[PDB]
Amino acid sequence: QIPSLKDVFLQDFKIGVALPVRVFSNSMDVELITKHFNSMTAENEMKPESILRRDASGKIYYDFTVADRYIEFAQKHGMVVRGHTLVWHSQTPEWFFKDEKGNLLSREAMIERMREYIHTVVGRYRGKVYAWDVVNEAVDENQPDGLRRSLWYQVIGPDYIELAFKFAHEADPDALLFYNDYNEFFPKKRDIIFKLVKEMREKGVPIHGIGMQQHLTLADNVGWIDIAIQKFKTISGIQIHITELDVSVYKSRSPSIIYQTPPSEVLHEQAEFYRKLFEIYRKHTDVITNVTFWGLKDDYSWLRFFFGRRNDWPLLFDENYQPKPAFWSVIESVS
Ligand SMILES: CC(C)S[C@@H]1O[C@H](CO)[C@H](O)[C@H](O)[C@H]1O
Repeated sequence: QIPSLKDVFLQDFKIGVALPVRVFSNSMDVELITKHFNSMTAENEMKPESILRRDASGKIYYDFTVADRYIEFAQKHGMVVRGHTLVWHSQTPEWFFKDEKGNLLSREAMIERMREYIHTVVGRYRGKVYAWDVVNEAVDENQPDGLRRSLWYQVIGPDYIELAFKFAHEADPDALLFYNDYNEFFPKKRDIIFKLVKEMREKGVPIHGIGMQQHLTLADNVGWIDIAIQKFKTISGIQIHITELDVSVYKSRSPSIIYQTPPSEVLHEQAEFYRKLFEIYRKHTDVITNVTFWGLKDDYSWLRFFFGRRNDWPLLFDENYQPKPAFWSVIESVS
């Protein structure tokens, strides 16, 4: 009786959701997923720490038993999959950068290890995962060259980013390859992301897309997001995915006032925020091809623990699978 998000936006972009693997054996989760979403991301199950293993010898092997379940589900229900993520400073074990004795690998050895990782993961899902977050969160505006000093930078160096895109494009030449980041609409970080992606495109690096995470709060200025998308879309042939959208009911990451249940006026403010947001996304439908929400429903949200244990209601569906005020205001950005 209520309308399907994917159908309402069928002319505009894919509507996606980030999922932990347990949802596939919960009939009520499966009902909400298949009604509303034609795209899915693994919330954690395709990150390097979720696939990388060592045996007793210290030899590296890959466990795809959980990741394969996402492709199986997607094929059964006619959904596309965003692969998240190949190269990241986070959720990657420290031993991946080291030999049997805990010394840093040589640049040559780590380039080889990166190549094998990307060829194995992207190669296994060739033709089945239409888009990859190849590199995640490489930008740090506090550094002279604007690049985070992770183990990737320390062990390989600043070309680790373009090498990751090269290897992913070799493993699946048909995949759309994304650079993904957060605070992507803050002016200093936005300008560094623009410059990184534009320069890589100009020297023929196979990057096809910017992933804008859109981890937002009610304090955020949607005007800044409009401006960021205007800047990014001036890069010839780039498309944009909104990769991890959520809207915290809080106005910072450490609120002094925490809600047990959300005030009506706070759900209404969130509904108006999501309305303005989807107006800006539709305005940029020429460049935006996928909008993915970081969680199926409010009680599954990472925002209930990652910044401290608290209730938050950041999504379009509540704890009882029911549409929120924001659901209706998002639908009405079209209807
Ligand atoms: C899907 C999430 C884990 S991405 C998330 O972005 C955040 C920004 O608020 C953090 O800085 C973390 O680096 C990252 O885990």
